[PDB]
Amino acid sequence: TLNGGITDMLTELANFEKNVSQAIHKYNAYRKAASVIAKYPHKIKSGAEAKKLPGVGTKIAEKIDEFLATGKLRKLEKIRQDDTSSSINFLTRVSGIGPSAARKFVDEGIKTLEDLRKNEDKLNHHQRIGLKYFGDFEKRIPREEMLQMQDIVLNEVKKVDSEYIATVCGSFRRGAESSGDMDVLLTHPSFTSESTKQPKLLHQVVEQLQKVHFITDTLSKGETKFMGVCQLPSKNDEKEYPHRRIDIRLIPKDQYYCGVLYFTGSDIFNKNMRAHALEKGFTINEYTIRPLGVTGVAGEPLPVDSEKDIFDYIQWKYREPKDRSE
DNA sequence: CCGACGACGCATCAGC
DNA sequence: GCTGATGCGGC
DNA sequence: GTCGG
Ligand SMILES: [Cl-]
Ligand SMILES: [Cl-]
Ligand SMILES: [Cl-]
Ligand SMILES: [Mg+2]
Ligand SMILES: [Mg+2]
Ligand code: NA
Ligand code: NA
Ligand code: NA
Repeated sequence: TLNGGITDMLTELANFEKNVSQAIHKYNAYRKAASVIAKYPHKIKSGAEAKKLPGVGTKIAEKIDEFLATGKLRKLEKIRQDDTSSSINFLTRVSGIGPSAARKFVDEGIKTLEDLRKNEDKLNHHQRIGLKYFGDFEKRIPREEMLQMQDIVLNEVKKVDSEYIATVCGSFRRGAESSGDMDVLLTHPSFTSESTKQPKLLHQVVEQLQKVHFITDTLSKGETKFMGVCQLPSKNDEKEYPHRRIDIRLIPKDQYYCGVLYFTGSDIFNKNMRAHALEKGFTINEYTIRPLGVTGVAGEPLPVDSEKDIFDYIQWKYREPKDRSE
């Protein structure tokens, strides 16, 4: 955290642009600059030094100079004092409330946590669950609890069908000492890119986890993606664990490596790697890597038998998951 | 200067 | 009911 | 907001 003041300032600017300005490219620009600075191994002494990094331009260089001279950014100081901006930013912290819903609520006079509770009827299902667990979802998950959660999910999946394979991805797979949520990649031999030989493959797993009272709520659920809420069991007389967000993604079994690359992230790492793929003439999603033709149209999927195969196609040296936390 | 900026699943809505 | 656009979320 | 061409 050599440059934690700068990266915090850039992250706050990113959030302002996404949530208030609804300027998604500015949001991504600030996040990229924050990420490149976060891994820079020197204490930054000037904006000129920072501008040498890719994704830091003139405007962020000037802001870094102001921050270094004064410890503050007047632009952020004024945003912080604006009631409407501060309220919009706050409401987007609820899962299911984005920039559009947050501005609409603020325009209707709903701008605090009590305001939301009072106006529960104006919320959709996802937003209602996000409000119910607002406090819990703000908490990080210690890796020791992530290991307990992994044990439950893998064993309950095994009880449904021994041929499922469940892999915990996200920051957990990158080795993080704490996680914001639990990301589970799921495969089953009956679901490939060639055919689906069993229905309800994801449903059966979700239902088993609900039956043992691990999954407590559902935010959204389809044939291949579940987004919901779970909770570790606690012992007699012990305070309950916080409720936690859980995502489960069923991926065709023959596309596991593209899937686990996607679901390991980080999100900024994925954006950087997919952008590099484009520059190299490929496109990467969670299923395939495909070459681009002269017209720019994606061709047929290329053979992939490891995460490293994907790095090799785009001429990147392999990066272990722990070195992908951008 | 200017186009491009990763890719996509699920919920919700408009329009038919 | 469907299709397509949009919001929000995931990494 | 940044950048490659
Ligand atoms: Cl500040
Ligand atoms: Cl694959
Ligand atoms: Cl595909
Ligand atoms: Mg996660
Ligand atoms: Mg995340
Ligand atoms: Na730069
Ligand atoms: Na939100
Ligand atoms: Na997640």
